[PDB]
Amino acid sequence: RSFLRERKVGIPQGTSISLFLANLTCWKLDQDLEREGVKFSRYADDTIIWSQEYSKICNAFNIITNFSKSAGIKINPKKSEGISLLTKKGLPSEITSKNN
Amino acid sequence: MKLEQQIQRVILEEAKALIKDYHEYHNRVHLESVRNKKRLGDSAPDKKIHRPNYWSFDKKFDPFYVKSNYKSIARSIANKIENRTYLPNEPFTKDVPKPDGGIRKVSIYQIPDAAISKLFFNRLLAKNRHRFSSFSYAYRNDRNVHFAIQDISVDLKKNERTFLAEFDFSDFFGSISHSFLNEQFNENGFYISPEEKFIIRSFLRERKVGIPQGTSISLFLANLTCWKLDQDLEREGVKFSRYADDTIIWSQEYSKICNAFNIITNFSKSAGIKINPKKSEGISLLTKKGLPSEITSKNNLDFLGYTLSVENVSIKEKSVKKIKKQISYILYRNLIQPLKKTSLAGQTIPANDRDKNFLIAICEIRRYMYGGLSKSQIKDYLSGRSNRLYFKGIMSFYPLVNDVEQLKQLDGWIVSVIYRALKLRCQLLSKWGYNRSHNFPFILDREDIVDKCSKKTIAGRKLFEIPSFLLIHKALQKGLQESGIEKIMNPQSLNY
Amino acid sequence: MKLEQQIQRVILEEAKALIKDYHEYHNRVHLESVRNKKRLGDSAPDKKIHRPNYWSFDKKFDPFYVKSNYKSIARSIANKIENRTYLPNEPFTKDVPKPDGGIRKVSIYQIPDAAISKLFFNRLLAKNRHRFSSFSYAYRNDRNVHFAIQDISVDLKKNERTFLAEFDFSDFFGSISHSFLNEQFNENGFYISPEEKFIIRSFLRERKVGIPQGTSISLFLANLTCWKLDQDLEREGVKFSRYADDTIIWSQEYSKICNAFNIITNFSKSAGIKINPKKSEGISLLTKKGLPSEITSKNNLDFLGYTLSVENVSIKEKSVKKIKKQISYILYRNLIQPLKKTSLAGQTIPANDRDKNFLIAICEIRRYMYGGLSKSQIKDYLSGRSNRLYFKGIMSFYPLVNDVEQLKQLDGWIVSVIYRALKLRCQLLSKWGYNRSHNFPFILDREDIVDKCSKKTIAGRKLFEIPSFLLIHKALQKGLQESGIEKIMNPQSLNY
RNA sequence: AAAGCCGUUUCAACCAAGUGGUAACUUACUACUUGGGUUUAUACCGUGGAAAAGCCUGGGCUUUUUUGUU
RNA sequence: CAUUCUCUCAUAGGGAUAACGGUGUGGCCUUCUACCUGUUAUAAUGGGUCUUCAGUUGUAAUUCGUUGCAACUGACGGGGGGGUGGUGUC
DNA sequence: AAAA
DNA sequence: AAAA
DNA sequence: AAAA
Ligand SMILES: Nc1ncnc2c1ncn2[C@H]1C[C@H](O)[C@@H](COP(=O)(O)OP(=O)(O)OP(=O)(O)O)O1
Ligand SMILES: Nc1ncnc2c1ncn2[C@H]1C[C@H](O)[C@@H](COP(=O)(O)OP(=O)(O)OP(=O)(O)O)O1
Ligand SMILES: [Mg+2]
Ligand SMILES: [Mg+2]
Ligand SMILES: [Mg+2]
Repeated sequence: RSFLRERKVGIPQGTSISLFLANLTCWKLDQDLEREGVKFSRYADDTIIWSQEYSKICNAFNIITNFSKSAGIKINPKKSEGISLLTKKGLPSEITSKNN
Repeated sequence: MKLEQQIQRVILEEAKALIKDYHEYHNRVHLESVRNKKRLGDSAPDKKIHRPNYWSFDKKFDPFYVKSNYKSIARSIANKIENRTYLPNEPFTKDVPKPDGGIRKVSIYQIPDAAISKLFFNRLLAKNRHRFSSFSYAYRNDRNVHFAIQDISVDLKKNERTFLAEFDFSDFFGSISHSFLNEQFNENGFYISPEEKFIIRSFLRERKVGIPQGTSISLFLANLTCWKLDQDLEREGVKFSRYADDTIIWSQEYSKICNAFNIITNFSKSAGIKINPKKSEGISLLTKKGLPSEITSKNNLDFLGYTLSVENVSIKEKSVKKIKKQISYILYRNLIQPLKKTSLAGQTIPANDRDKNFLIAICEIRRYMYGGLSKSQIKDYLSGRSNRLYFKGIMSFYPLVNDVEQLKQLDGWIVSVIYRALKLRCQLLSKWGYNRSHNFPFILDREDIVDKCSKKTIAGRKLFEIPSFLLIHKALQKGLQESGIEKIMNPQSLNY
Repeated sequence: MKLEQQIQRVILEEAKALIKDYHEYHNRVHLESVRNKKRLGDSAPDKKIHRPNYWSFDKKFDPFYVKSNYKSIARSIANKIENRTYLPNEPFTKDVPKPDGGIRKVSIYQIPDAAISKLFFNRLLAKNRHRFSSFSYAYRNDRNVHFAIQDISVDLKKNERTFLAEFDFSDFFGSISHSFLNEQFNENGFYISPEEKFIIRSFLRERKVGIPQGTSISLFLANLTCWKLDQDLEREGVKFSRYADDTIIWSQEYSKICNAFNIITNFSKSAGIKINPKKSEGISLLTKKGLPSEITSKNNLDFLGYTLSVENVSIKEKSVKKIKKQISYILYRNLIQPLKKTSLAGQTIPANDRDKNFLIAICEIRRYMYGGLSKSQIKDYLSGRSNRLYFKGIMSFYPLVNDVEQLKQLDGWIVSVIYRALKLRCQLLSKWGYNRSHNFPFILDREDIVDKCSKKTIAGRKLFEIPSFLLIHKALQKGLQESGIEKIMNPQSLNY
């Protein structure tokens, strides 16, 4: 609480305690994603979720949206690439597709 | 006799309402003719009273004849109904313009038959509306289009990504299979007495498929037809909002929306009302303004005069064009059109910085948009200084619009169009031999029109203030928070 | 001022209603005292008029005092409300009996505060009922218990195997967190004006957790509290019907019902209203009478006076016991109880085959269940010979009962109990020195009671016919067909 | 051989097809009383009045009856 | 073929009737409202001012949800075509 | 072994 | 058509 | 609180 006193929102940048605070902040999101059955890998704000089912990935999108509304951390549409479909090099795809 | 008294009352009320409407029509036609002569001068056309054509087709169409002998008509109708021999007379069908879909067939039933249909529709709705889905907002005394728009807006604002599905039935009223309807009478715990059932079958006897267009009983039949569809959609867990044939379905899951598509297809195959491929947009994905989408995406959708997005509710673009057309035509009619005639005889030429035509145009715009409310009254209501404010204008038909930016653009458009129309009026006056560029209404720049027009005062009132959408929108929001959609649009009576 | 006039009207109407109720009370007490003296003779107790105790607690409790000066009270209330200093006076809380769960605390607010609560509840319900789920049937002017029972009955009859989940909230009114309530005011598109919000907070100021018991604003707050739960249950696709705390959830899938359980648990954790494991029956499986079940099974469910099975709707067993208690007590009071006194002075001993006490008992029984309708009137209505029939009896509280077998058993019980009570009356008369076994009411066998009683005629009317549940049930079914349940059970929109 | 079914006789106010046990109760216990207005006679809550009585004081209090109530 | 009244064989047919219905403006009552300024014995009449929203500041209550008050800050009338200038970048 |  |  |  002492390290958060100067500001009224957000955690300080460039100090160690903020790392633990960031890890602790995204615990409910991690639990929800795990219990959805999707595989994911979060590194600070950068998050990648991949599953074999479209419904699971849509639910993951909804879960991240709910978590953002709960914690007040909106997602920038620029850096966030949305939902895609990772196929092989020449496999036809029915929705937006990327090979890597 | 209980039935005969009811029929007498209904027929008399309907005939008296039609007579009052006709008297209002011809009185306002005379008043507008007087104003037109004061406007167009010697070129004004003569007053022309039109009685509706179908009044000559049959006497029972005439409200005056029905009011003449309504006891006899009601007595005969009751006698025929209780003999199970009653049959409504042939309606007058006209080709109502539907350029969007070609033509549409509307029917004007005779006053006695229309009254009987209204009475039995009221009864059937009263004893069965508790079985109708809460998400069917068409032809009800407890559901409005504004409730549907509020529900859609709230649910869209809750989430960020929604799967939509919009479907319009090709010919909803004209393709209902009568076998399906007669099977639906004993389902969902519907309470239809044998008399009401006989009346319903009587109104369907002339045709072999579909329900008549323009009777009240057809509205209840349409609501009853889509009960299994409503139950299936509810049991799927999707949120929907049906208004007659126009159906919107939205859910957070793709599988639910695909199942909703299948359910609607099955219902259409069961009832014979095929969907319209051109009007139905299909399955989409309603995202925010810049969110990437994996399937066909749209940032906003249209539903009954409202363009709904994720963030805000706005007027439909076609309705905005209608508003622009009406306001611009008011300006053209009161400012430019009189000056385009061959002669200016009998017209008042603006002079001494007093253009009555400009005042008339501004007042008529305020009447169209506000409804006659001065800015002082609206500001008083907003401040809480006053507690009474009446909402009857173009805005009362869109009480739920929360798009302040669109109203700002509309206000700017109004000011700019006023300035340009005034410039054209000045040019025409100069071409007619009158220099008035230095007088009040024309010397104003676009920036100073509102500021100077607010200060201008006539008869101790500010009749020259340019009306603004934002102010009446603030009044609408406060009204909603205090009165509620119903009362707000109560005078509006959207209907349509 | 608009507010002060509204408060005046509401307070005056409430006070006048209470005064009318009191006058009816004491007039009927005097009439029943006269009848009692004609019944018990010299052993009849004297008339005792009770004014309610809390009328002495404070003058504003007294309807007469409030009616004396209601303008002043309304003026002061409006002045305090506009100053945001209004605070309702302390109610009179008593120990209403709840032996099923110990005791229940109810509160009788003062007449002005109760009137204000009723007025603001009416306003809030009017401007917000379109947001309430259609499956919340408690404390509404558009829903009642009978609509819920009809919905449940139809849905259960549609299928054969349904997964149930019955839950009750422990002290639902008295455990709602105020933080949750204050957070709910800005959700679901609720339209609550600042005056209404301030009034709501005013009625919650005395306590810290939970809403008061015995005010209309409490009913609105209870309806508003369970909106997120209703939305979640609807979006799960399950069918449910919540009345106050009583919540019946039924679905065709086990997973949906488990998710409904989890949803209710989450809502309880969010609002702090825990579920009592005693009254909550948990998740069951409603099958037919002899269908094997793999989990905990029941063949019928109880919901607010109705025992609902898959095939038919029947009166709740406890309500059947109440009916039996009332009828048997009527017979005992008018036949046996007068004869058990120490002396029979002033009592009319039956003679000449004229037992007036038997006639009085039969008439009172008919009043209890039929409401005073003769079998001739009901048969005339059934045949269609007549179109007017009023439904005010014990069966007007159960219009949707379609269990003919249960009513047949009840009719047999009525006849048998009448016969046995008559036998006991004859025995007591013999013990008192009067042999009457050969006279009209006592010489009758059980088989011949109904026939001879129907044949009996007094004053040109058949006042001796033994009332039957089946006939009034047929009348109720026809009345439901010709008029929505709403009107039939309209005078019975209360509780217990 | 039964169960069962069909009789017939007898006991009971109901709960009770029940209880360790079995009676009581309706201004009770824990939701309603006749199709709507229109006035002869009956009559109610409370307050007035007039009579009587029984107490205090030397006029007041209490209880009954009458009247308006109606 | 009174749109008025009435009769009946009563979704049709008779009778006598000159009114029947309806509109704009005005007066009366009733709501109805902040402030400032004209005229009269203190009320009419005349002319003006402001009202909203968000944030911050400080203050008073709050049953801690919030509310009130005071002061500042900010928002509060579209777009399109042509010419032209400054800024911006190699 | 963990950031400025 | 909501409480006591 | 539906007519067209
Ligand atoms: N203003 C109105 N007046 C009368 N009836 C209307 C009005 N608006 C709608 N309706 C009726 C007649 C319409 O056929 C019906 C709604 O159906 P609509 O939206 O026109 O689609 P539809 O299935 O009839 O297609 P289409 O018009 O191409 O045949 O409601
Ligand atoms: N007369 C009433 N009618 C309707 N609702 C009522 C009434 N009295 C109380 N309520 C509300 C508030 C109470 O919490 C509840 C009464 O139902 P009840 O069966 O007594 O359960 P409960 O909610 O009191 O649970 P518990 O008895 O386990 O504490 O409903
Ligand atoms: Mg369509
Ligand atoms: Mg409960
Ligand atoms: Mg027994």
